[PDB]
Amino acid sequence: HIEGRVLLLDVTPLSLGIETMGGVMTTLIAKNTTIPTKHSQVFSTAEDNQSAVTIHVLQGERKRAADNKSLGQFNLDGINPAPRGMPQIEVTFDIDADGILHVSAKDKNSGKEQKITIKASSGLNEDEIQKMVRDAEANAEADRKFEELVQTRNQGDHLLHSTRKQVEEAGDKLPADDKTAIESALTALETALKGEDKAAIEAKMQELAQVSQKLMEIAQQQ
Amino acid sequence: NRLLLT
Repeated sequence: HIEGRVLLLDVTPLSLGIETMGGVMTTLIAKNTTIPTKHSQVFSTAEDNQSAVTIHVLQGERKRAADNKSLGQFNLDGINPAPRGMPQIEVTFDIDADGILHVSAKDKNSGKEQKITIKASSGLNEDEIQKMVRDAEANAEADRKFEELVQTRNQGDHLLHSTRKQVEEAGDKLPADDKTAIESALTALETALKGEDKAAIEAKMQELAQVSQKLMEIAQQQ
Repeated sequence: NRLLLT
């Protein structure tokens, strides 16, 4: 009983995640998480009828996908045509006790799944990790502003898309005054989204919602 | 659900 083996733990030193709409990294495993570990999140499609999604696996602490370490990329396709947001692409990052990162994307509606396996770097990589941590600390402000702009644009894009769906469904029951007001606000929001002014995007989202209440009633009344 | 592109 005198002899024994030394107990160690593997920890991820940098967040792990995938690229999502807007070129942003979305984290599935937090920095400083002990191995083994398994995390999953559900994602969906960005357009109606989209038949595939790209899963681009990233490691690092920056907000722009391009500024993190690319670990791998694969597609899940054969997604049958559906409205945006209907597919349920569950993406699971599972790192086993051997440091192997297993990435799965499965459409839970259909059971269709694709996978990749990413091996761990053979030690030592202290300088690489340090350089990535430093790079994120130096740019923490700029990255934060990028992330907030992307989030804002994606929210405006969400409001734009579901409001348009509700107009289309409202059809001729939408009075012309309302139709014109909403359509005009849709255009103004669409223009704000091309900007870099978060306040202006939020202002146009609020103006759109303010003129969309008759619409929501009809939408609610089939 | 965040969104993914092709």
